[PDB]
Parts: sequence; C-alpha cells; structure tokens
Amino acid sequence: SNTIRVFLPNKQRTVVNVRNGMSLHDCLMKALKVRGLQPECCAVFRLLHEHKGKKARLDWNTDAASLIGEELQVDFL
Amino acid sequence: GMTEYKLVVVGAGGVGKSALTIQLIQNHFVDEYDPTIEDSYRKQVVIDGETCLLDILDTAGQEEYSAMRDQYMRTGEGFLCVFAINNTKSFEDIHHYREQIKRVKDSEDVPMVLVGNKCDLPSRTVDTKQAQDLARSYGIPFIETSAKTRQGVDDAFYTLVREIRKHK
Ligand SMILES: Nc1nc2c(ncn2[C@@H]2O[C@H](COP(=O)(O)OP(=O)(O)NP(=O)(O)O)[C@@H](O)[C@H]2O)c(=O)[nH]1
Ligand SMILES: [Cl-]
Ligand SMILES: [Cl-]
Ligand SMILES: [Cl-]
Ligand SMILES: [Mg+2]
Repeated sequence: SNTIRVFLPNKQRTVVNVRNGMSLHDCLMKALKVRGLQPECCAVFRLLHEHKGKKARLDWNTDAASLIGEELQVDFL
Repeated sequence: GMTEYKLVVVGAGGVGKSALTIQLIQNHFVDEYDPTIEDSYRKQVVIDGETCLLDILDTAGQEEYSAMRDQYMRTGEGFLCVFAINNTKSFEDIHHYREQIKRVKDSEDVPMVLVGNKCDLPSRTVDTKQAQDLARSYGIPFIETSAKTRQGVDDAFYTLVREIRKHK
C-alpha cells in the first residue's frame, strides 16, 4: 500500500511499509537490525527519476511518509 | 563463504516464511505480521564443513506481488516450500507453488524441501501423515518447524543446501 523500496548493503533489498509518525530511521530499523546493520554506520539516499541531478542524501529524521513510492539506497559510510 | 547458494522461500501468505528466515539470520522470532513484498538476506554459515554464503530470497505470499516473487524465483537454485500446520489451503497450495517453480525454472528437476511451520501451535489441523505423503509424492524431504521455538529452522535451510549440492 504505502511502501518504500530500499536497496541495502551486501546486495540485499527490502520493501518497507510506512506507518504514521515514522522517521526514516524508525521505518528502516527492523530491516537494518535483522541484517546486522547499524544506521549510524550508513548513508541513505533518495534515488532520482532522471540522471542529470545527484541522488539526494537524506537525514535519518526525514519523515517516512514523505518518501512513499520512492526508491532509496542505504550504503556503508 | 566460498560456496554461494541461492535459496528462495515460497508459500502462502502468513505461513511464516519471514519468521523462519529471520530466525535463521538473527536468532529472533518476529511476532508481528508484516506482509512481505520483497526481502533478501545474506548469511554466512558452516554446513557439513563448508563455509557457505547463503542468499535468502524471502518472497511475498500475497499473489498480488507474484510478479516480484517470480523474479526472485528465477534467480534461485533451491526452494523452501512452506505451509502452516493450521492452514489446510496453504498445504493444498504447495502444488501451486511447485508448479510455479517448474514454470519459472523451465525444469522439473529443481531442489525443493517441504516445510510445515507453526508446530508450536495448539489444535494442529494438518497431520504428519498428510504432510509426509505430500513430500513423498514429490520425492522431497519434509521438515517440521516452529519459527517461534526455532525447532527445525536450521534443519530446513541446511537440508535445502544439501539438496542443491546433490543436484550440482
Ligand atoms: N506460533 C507461531 N507463529 C508463527 C510462526 N511463524 C510465524 N508465525 C506468526 O505468523 C504471522 C505471519 O508470519 P510471517 O513470517 O510474516 O509470515 P509470511 O509467510 O512471511 N507472510 P507473507 O507471505 O505475507 O510475507 C506472524 O504473526 C508470525 O509471528 C511459528 O512457527 N509459530
Ligand atoms: Cl563462518
Ligand atoms: Cl509486484
Ligand atoms: Cl522421498
Ligand atoms: Mg513474509
């Protein structure tokens, strides 16, 4: 329904459900923790729809509801 | 891991595919029901003396997302076919999942293990004889599991790895 696709380190992938009041940190915490990933060790980017601009580095406090329908990349810092 | 194995977990919604996978990866039981759209994991594990890199492709049980499931299945080498011991339709639909595997893999010769999950529950309704007869009918192993207690979790995944090795 209201989901975000997230490419993760070590060739992994997830699609996460967004609930009201979730930060990006909250929304990805379970997916990261199950995979032994600490959010403090990672950068997160919003991937764009065109190749002209730079993928947008996101703050962990970004509201997850503002990212519904997007694709993100989580990378090791 | 030196040797990499691509394992796909399939079966009806709610049978415990993700809970089984998370028990394998992190030794934790998820009691919430967060339906999967797509989720992949990597885990290094020693199996029969070989350091193995497992790619676990955990698929959606909801047929609405079967297109995504099929993309994961096409990359997989072996399949955990999961039903729940309190859901007879999920057991009957193992045939559907096996047919999907045959269709996507274009082959009738694909490593597969039958998993009957949620064995910790009371009032089980799919009995051992039904389950073993179904596994026998396909010539595949049957493993009883509980993602809640962890019973059978390693056996299910390790048996599938052994089936892939046999097939190689
Ligand atoms: N008692 C018990 N509950 C279990 C077991 N395995 C899963 N569950 C519960 O069953 C529900 C569904 O589990 P889940 O792993 O999400 O199932 P799924 O097959 O991945 N569902 P989907 O196809 O939608 O992704 C959850 O509430 C989970 O806690 C088990 O072995 N025992
Ligand atoms: Cl190891
Ligand atoms: Cl889809
Ligand atoms: Cl047999
Ligand atoms: Mg799931």
